[PDB]
Amino acid sequence: LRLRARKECFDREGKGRVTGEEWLVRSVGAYLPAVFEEVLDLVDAVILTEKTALHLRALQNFRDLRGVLHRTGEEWLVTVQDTEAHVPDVYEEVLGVVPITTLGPRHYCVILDPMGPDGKNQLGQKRVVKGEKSFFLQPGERLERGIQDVYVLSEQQGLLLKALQPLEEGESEEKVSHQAGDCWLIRGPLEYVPSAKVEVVEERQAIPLDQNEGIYVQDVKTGKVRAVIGSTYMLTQDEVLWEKEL
Amino acid sequence: LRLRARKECFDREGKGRVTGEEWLVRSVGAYLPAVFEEVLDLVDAVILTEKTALHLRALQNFRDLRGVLHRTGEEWLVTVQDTEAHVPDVYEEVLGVVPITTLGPRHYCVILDPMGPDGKNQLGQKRVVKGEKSFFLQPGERLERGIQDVYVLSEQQGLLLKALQPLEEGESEEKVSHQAGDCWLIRGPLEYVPSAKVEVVEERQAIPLDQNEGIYVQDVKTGKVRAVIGSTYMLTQDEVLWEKEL
Repeated sequence: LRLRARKECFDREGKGRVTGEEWLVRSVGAYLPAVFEEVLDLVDAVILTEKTALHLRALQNFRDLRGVLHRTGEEWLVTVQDTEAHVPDVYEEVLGVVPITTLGPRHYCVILDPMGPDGKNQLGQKRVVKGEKSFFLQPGERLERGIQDVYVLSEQQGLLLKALQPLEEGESEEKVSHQAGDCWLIRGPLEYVPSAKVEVVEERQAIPLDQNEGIYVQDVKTGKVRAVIGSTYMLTQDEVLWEKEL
Repeated sequence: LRLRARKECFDREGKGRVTGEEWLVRSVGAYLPAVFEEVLDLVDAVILTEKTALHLRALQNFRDLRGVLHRTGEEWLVTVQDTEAHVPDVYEEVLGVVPITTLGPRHYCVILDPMGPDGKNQLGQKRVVKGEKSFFLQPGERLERGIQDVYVLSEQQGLLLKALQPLEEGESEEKVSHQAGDCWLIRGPLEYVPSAKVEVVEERQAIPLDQNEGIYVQDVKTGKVRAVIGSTYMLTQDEVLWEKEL
């Protein structure tokens, strides 16, 4: 039961009440407002299923039932482990329900400005997430595309990649470092996902071939044209189709 | 609660009050103005999230809650570490909210008149910034273009550069000094950003080549025309295309 103080006094809660102050009435059942107390409205607790969460933001300094202090302008998710149905405070301005972001085995998502250890958003950064993880988005965060599918690929399929961010001796599946802006193909009987640093460029496709058959190609790094033949052969990281001129 | 002195006296704050003086009332809750005090308006604290800041400027000499003195015409940002929501003073004229300038890994920005150690703006100068840094602009500062993207480039890509500011034995990636106004190409499997001194001129592009094929070129420094052939070859810092005349 939301209330207001029309005069300085003490409420049944026993809190000191300055004029114009507002406060909740936790008590269940029929309740009589005090002569200074003024009725406003009943405040329903927001439903909190495992699939749902409740974003909140402090209007000013205070403390929640769980004892966590809330400075002005702070924002926080409300998980089910806390309460099955939290009741918003007079200083807890709701921003809205946050649906859970589920992921499939073949799904992954890039979170813009991933939440730091500090609890402050990390501006100018992004963080990939995968592995059937299901999680509510932290405040101030958003997906770039909305749960990208994993690029599963076979030996006849291949994907070019480029290092937007220089130096990655680790993390890469080949465990090989790369200079910024260089390209390299990946291929094999496996699924793959782009890293936060590397970015996809183009998808090489199967190029069926038989004996006494092939295609002209060119090594752009040195201009080396040559006619590949025989067995099926996907283009490497730099080779490109070359055109004959009769 | 903003107020004014209609007569010389002392306020509840205990400050000496000359006629026409104005002052804040920090106290929360209901408050009765004094017979000399005159009601004006409630003054809300500006919201201060990590992404936001509040620019301010002194109208005259005074002191803030944090004890920092403010001479007339001085300007200062208000960060969240100070207060979650600062309340403007009668002498603190607001100039406006300042949004944070976030940067990506591939982003960088040039600040005109970068803030000095003195706290005064450095006229006629500029300062590059990069590395996913996120920062509010200092007063009197502005970007030249608005967060330029880093020039990532491969071995087949190259960018010409020119020394607008003479002598740079350090800072340059090659660690080589240059006379003012000279040009030199840069190339390799790496990202690159212009320095505050050096400026980009043109972007050399890949020039595919094979055996028994090439292009005429000319060395402008000495007029030396010659026909490069064979392997792929990007133009150097001075060579330019030369035209055959049958």
